[PDB]
Amino acid sequence: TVGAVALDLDGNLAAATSTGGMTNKLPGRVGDSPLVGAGCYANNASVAVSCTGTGEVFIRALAAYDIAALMDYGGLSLAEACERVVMEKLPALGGSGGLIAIDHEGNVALPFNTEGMYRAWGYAGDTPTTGIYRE
Amino acid sequence: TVGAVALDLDGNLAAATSTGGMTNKLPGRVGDSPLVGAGCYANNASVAVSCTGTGEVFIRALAAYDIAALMDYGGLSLAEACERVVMEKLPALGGSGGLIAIDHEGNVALPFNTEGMYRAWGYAGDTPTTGIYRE
Amino acid sequence: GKAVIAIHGGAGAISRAQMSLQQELRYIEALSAIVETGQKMLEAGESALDVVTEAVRLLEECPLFNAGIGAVFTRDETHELDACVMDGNTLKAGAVAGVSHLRNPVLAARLVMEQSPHVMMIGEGAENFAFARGMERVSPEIFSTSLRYEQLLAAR
Amino acid sequence: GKAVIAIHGGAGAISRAQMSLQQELRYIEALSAIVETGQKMLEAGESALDVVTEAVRLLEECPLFNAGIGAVFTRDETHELDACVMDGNTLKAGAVAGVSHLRNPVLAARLVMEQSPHVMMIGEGAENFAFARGMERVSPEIFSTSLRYEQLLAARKEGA
Ligand SMILES: N[C@@H](CC(=O)O)C(=O)O
Ligand SMILES: N[C@@H](CC(=O)O)C(=O)O
Ligand SMILES: N[C@@H](CC(=O)O)C(=O)O
Ligand SMILES: N[C@@H](CC(=O)O)C(=O)O
Ligand SMILES: N[C@@H](CC(=O)O)C(=O)O
Ligand SMILES: [Ca+2]
Ligand SMILES: [Ca+2]
Ligand SMILES: [Ca+2]
Ligand SMILES: [Ca+2]
Ligand SMILES: [Ca+2]
Ligand SMILES: [Cl-]
Ligand code: NA
Ligand code: NA
Repeated sequence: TVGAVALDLDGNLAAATSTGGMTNKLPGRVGDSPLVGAGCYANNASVAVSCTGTGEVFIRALAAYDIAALMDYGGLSLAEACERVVMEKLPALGGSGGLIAIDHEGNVALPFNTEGMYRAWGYAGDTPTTGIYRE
Repeated sequence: TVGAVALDLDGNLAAATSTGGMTNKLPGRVGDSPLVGAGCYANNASVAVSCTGTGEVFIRALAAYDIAALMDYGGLSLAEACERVVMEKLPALGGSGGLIAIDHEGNVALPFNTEGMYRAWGYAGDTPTTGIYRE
Repeated sequence: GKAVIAIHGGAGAISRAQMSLQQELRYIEALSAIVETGQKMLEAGESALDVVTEAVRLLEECPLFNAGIGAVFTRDETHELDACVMDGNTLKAGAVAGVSHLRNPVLAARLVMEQSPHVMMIGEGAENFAFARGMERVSPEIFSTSLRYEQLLAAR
Repeated sequence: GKAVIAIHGGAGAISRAQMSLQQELRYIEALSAIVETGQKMLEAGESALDVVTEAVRLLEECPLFNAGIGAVFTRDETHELDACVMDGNTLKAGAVAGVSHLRNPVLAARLVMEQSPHVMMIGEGAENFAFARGMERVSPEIFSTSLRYEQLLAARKEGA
């Protein structure tokens, strides 16, 4: 699974996600990636999110929308919402993986609970940061 | 589209939704009905919900989970959350329809913003109520 | 316990000037019979999960409602059915979409929840999965009604 | 806030002890080239929607990542792809699932969003919709890689 989130110069947010799914899945299986609110979500009033990991758990937890709802209704920062979803709730439900997220204020988060997550981010006009492992 | 929500004697909530979709749809089109958090959701901590109406809008608004999150995070009652979603948020996006919902305390709500919604409800051991038009 | 059930058979398909009292009575009769069945099941100590499954299965079976028998038609005069079921106790869920050869999509969705490692299955893969679990294969002909066919023509 | 992009190419058991620097640098180089493309688009005033679409298109094209070319295999040794795109401005979204004959699922998802009254399309229905709006019909074999075939086989072996 791959994905991207962005905030543009006009203040708009967007998210995209694409995948082949999970190795050895039954033909006909659909994971979180194409489902709005599970693997992908964007709303100018809150956040843009794209997820990766154990897709069945991300559907059942509505992970991408849950980031938005924790901010919108739970009063959480992006960093707090990301920690709650990825480091606490998802593992407790037996899911692993991560996500990327950008909020309307231009904050960025790339939480994951796995050994690694291929990832990169960068502000327009600045040098990017890339990573694979934790820290 | 059809649906059911229930609270059992053990205190457990469940929901289910089934449909043929929308008349004259493009082959391959999927609406909200089979999507967790859009047309169908259940969580013992909050609510069981089943939706019907203009499916695309219920996906974009994650209508069923939004009821849940407004209650669980925002602290709203079932009636308050139903009003916000069905009477305010869905119409603002071009959406029309309704939903049925039972919360963990056994409150039931059958909001709709359309001319009618085929519906029925009843407490175990009591007489059921049915409806078609507003009332 | 404070057990309760609600059902629906769709919003937005309704208009008082285009309907008859006899049609309205038939809908009221169907809703009343199905909700009663659900109440009695709850009273007898059946799970919420089994109750919503059975209520939706009955709504599928009833040709008055756009699910299972009595489904609407696509642009190509075919039927493509979707369903979902969810358990609040475990957050387990199962769903199918784009199925044309399964009589009761909600039963297939329950099979996905309970007898696969997945949450959602679509199309021929969902059908093959179901067939392998003992579910029967039907012709999509069985869903077709004149009510919905005439509605397809009206949408044109 | 300042314009910004983030991308990912997947989470999982990426094992440092099993990786070499040369292997890691292939991933780092791919990620950096794609994120810089996005940053430059942002700076030039492209829309967030076009930026996330292009980033995901490039990640699809890159055989290192499980999307598009480089997709994992099903139980049946086939490929079935999914994608989603969402515009935060209008809250419009588009998505495809279970598609095997479209090179870039994210581009088909954009088509569902912009050129249909729908949000999600699946299977042959999705393919046929996309074909009529300019996407060419590919063979699913184009997605196949040795890397992912080996992973299917190793996963089968653990299953036994
Ligand atoms: N979340 C993806 C798989 C992944 O990100 O590795 C899916 O379930 O299809
Ligand atoms: N979201 C609410 C409460 C909070 O963030 O703590 C606010 O910003 O006012
Ligand atoms: N919503 C962010 C910022 C804010 O409330 O001002 C937070 O709760 O931390
Ligand atoms: N919400 C259903 C249609 C309906 O409920 O009438 C769908 O979009 O498939
Ligand atoms: N537009 C590109 C890719 C595609 O159609 O899938 C081509 O025609 O080669
Ligand atoms: Ca401007
Ligand atoms: Ca706060
Ligand atoms: Ca806040
Ligand atoms: Ca712009
Ligand atoms: Ca070509
Ligand atoms: Cl009469
Ligand atoms: Na029916
Ligand atoms: Na790729």
